[PDB]
Amino acid sequence: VRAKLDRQRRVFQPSPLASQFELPGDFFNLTAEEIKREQRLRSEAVERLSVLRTKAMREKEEQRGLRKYNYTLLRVRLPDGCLLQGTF
Amino acid sequence: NGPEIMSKLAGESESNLRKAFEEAEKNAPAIIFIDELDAIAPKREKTHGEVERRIVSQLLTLMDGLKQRAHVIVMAATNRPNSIDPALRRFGRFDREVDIGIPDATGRLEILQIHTKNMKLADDVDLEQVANETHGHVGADLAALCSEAALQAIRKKMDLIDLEDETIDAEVMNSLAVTMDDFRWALSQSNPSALRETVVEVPQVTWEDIGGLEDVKRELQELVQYPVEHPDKFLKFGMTPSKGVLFYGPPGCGKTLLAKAIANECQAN
Ligand SMILES: Nc1ncnc2c1ncn2[C@@H]1O[C@H](COP(=O)(O)OP(=O)(O)O)[C@@H](O)[C@H]1O
Repeated sequence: VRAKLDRQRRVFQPSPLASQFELPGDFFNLTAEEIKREQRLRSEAVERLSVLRTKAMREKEEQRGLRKYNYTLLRVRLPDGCLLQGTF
Repeated sequence: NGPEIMSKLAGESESNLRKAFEEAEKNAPAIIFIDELDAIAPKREKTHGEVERRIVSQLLTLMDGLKQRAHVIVMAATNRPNSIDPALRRFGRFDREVDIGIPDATGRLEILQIHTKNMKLADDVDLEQVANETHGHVGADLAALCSEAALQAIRKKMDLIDLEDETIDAEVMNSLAVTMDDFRWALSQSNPSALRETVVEVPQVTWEDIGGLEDVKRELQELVQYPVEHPDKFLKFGMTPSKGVLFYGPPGCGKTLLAKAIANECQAN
């Protein structure tokens, strides 16, 4: 005996106001956090390709990012502008 | 420097070389340093170009003129002592020669300490361990090694703190320490510029490294140390010390350690 998955059917109407957002003049000025983070990632990208390691060490790195999801939420875009959503 | 003088046209290289000597006299006492001596004054019998032979004669006469140019000393540098015209080595001219060679493990440690005078080191930093690993490196490589370790430590910390401006806070820079991990990384990036040349140094092998052979150890001391520790006994009996000994026998019995160990105790290269 297992519980049935409830589709939780919903329909939404997008509002034109959702896309109205203006940035500040300083938005495109990169910060010290972005400069240190991106410079570290550049050095790690070169090191990752440079290191000599077996497949088991490659699996240890990749494996940490693989297990989070077992459900999905689907949407359907209908010609009449309605957004139909449900759970599977 | 050779390359700059050689870039000059016929008649310009000779005039410019002479002017350098005249200026040194005007500003005496003065030191003239000629870099890449093998490039400015190569062996004449090896070069068919007229200009390259002429510049050798011009340098030879300018060197001889130093008996008139009071208080002027000319120093020169070359990569190989046998790549220069032998005429320069005649009495006078370049009659003093000093072999700089390659620093040994002790010298390498001293260089690392010099190029870290301004650097804050973490407690885990071991510059002696670095000096022992940097085989074949010269001062230029150890200086670059320290520079790379500094840059890595700066990227880890300061790039998160510093402003996009001309100046940085003194406290932020002073609060940065360079760890052993940054030296290890820099060692992986550095590449020795003098690995093939023979390195001559006092070995670190001691008698404690050799098992057995108690009589051979004593024999080497008699052959190597006694001729200089007790010279009055050799003179008393009219003895001429032996110039060397040959070892023979199976491989892998310590012949290499024996030669190094006696050099070690004697503090000889
Ligand atoms: N008497 C000994 N005591 C300690 N180690 C020894 C001895 N004889 C040989 N060895 C070891 O054997 C190795 C080879 O010695 P070596 O004299 O270089 O042999 P070979 O010159 O024939 O290659 C050395 O690294 C040393 O560690």
